[PDB]
Amino acid sequence: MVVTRIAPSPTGDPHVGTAYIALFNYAWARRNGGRFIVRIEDTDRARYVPGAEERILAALKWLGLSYDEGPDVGGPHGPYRQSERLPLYQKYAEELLKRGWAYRAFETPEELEQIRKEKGGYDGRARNIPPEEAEERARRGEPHVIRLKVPRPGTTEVKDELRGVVVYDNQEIPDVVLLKSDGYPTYHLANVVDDHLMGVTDVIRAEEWLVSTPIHVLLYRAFGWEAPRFYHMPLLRNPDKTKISKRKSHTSLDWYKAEGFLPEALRNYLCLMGFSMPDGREIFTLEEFIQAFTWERVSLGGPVFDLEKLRWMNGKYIREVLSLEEVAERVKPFLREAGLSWESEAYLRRAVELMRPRFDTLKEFPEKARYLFTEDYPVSEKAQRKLEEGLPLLKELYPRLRAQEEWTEAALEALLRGFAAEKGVKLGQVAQPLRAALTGSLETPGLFEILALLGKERALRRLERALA
RNA sequence: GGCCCCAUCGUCUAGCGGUUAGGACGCGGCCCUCUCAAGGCCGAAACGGGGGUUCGAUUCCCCCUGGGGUCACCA
Ligand SMILES: Nc1ncnc2c1ncn2[C@@H]1O[C@H](COP(=O)([O-])OC[C@@H]([NH3+])CCC(=O)[O-])[C@@H](O)[C@H]1O
Ligand SMILES: [Mg+2]
Repeated sequence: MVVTRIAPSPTGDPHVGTAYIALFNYAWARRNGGRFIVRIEDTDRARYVPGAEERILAALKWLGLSYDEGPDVGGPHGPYRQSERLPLYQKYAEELLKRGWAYRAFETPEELEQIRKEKGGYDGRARNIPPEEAEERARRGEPHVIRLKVPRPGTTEVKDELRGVVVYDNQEIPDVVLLKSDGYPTYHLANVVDDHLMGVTDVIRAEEWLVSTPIHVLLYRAFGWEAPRFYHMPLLRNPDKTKISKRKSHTSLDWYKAEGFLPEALRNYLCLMGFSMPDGREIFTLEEFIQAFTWERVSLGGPVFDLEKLRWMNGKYIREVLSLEEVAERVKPFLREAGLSWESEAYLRRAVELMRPRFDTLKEFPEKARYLFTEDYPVSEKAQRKLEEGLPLLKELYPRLRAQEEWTEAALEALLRGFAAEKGVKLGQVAQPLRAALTGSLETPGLFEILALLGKERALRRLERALA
């Protein structure tokens, strides 16, 4: 069948590039009724960040992805954390040693640096150490690493399903270390061992790994295992076209969640990086994406992540994909965070309804409609000027307002329309200043709905402080 | 610098020999209108350069250029 995986390294914030890749592995697996695996690649104890694992795992679920096997969902080929698989890599490294597909090298990092400075890269000098001597020095406990013994001279063919065949000359392939002197494996060794033991048949990862694939093809040969298919996706880019990074772009998935982007929208935007629906449609569900997925519709250029288009899509989701109620619910955390409270579900729902076409992120809602939940709201200088210019007619309208029994949008409008007419003046000449008094802003939703919202008492009560 | 990948509007992209080279974001205008948005309509905006192949290339091949990646006991 088809078995895919996402192999995040817990070394920092949950990365958007990881979400992007996970997304296509998930679709390919599901599209073929296969299995999507999560394997935590925590082999670099120096860069390992505690708490990073939970964060990427939580973020993948937040985005809407589900995995069939992994650290927290079980699976028949665990552990799904490489740090817990050390004896396994050890065993396989030693097997390569015995097959004469690798050798022990005992150079100190300082020496390797010198070698690199003199000849560039490693010259594979340790291959000249007698096998028995190497084993003896190993038993004595002399620190060392185990390196891949590349067949020299030679050539190595890699097959990328999206770009065709690429033939590397072994002189371009270094005798990479397979097992570090701390007993930990390097990415290359653990990747091939685990992909094979976990049954991965389709390796989908970012293009940054294409050049290292020949190393993997050689490892599969050394172990005598069948290589899986390889699909290298393009790298997400910063505005300047360099691969997306923390200092030039927001690469943390937690940042997106904290900023009020809907996971559904972010995921939908991510699907547009290197992929498109047959009919050009831009808004679609995760399930629709799975069904339409085809490698024929995947484009290879490096896409720049456009925060602006993402915000547009998030606003699109907010007003046309989700229902009023879903938005109302997803807005609560952000109200709380802003220290704002809402009277009841009915009030909140109506407030969200009035602001729906006016906010692209859940975070903008508490910011642009603060005056709807608290008396602690700012009044713009421009709102203040409009308020003063209209004080005279408001003073006159005030009593009419307090005379209104049916405090309804339909009624209030008729009342105001009349007041502006009998005063031989345009509605705006009264609407704008009333808006400023009611909200402290001159950019809000319709006046009648804003006036109606709080109810007679609250409306006039606030109007009074203004006329005061 | 060596090797490898890539190349249509500013950005994401459709196209897969013949099109007025289409859509979307963003940008400009108009409509709508009590403000601001939302929405509708209109508009400006691209095939990097040079050779080929072919009746005919945005599309097929080659070089150049540009961008990206990789040359760690990081992944
Ligand atoms: N800027 C970027 N744009 C697009 N994709 C990006 C990316 N940065 C990382 N990736 C990709 O996300 C996945 C996770 O990467 P990572 O957590 O850095 O470690 C990935 C490696 N541990 C395993 C790679 C593999 O063999 O599949 C990987 O599969 C990697 O390709
Ligand atoms: Mg045009």
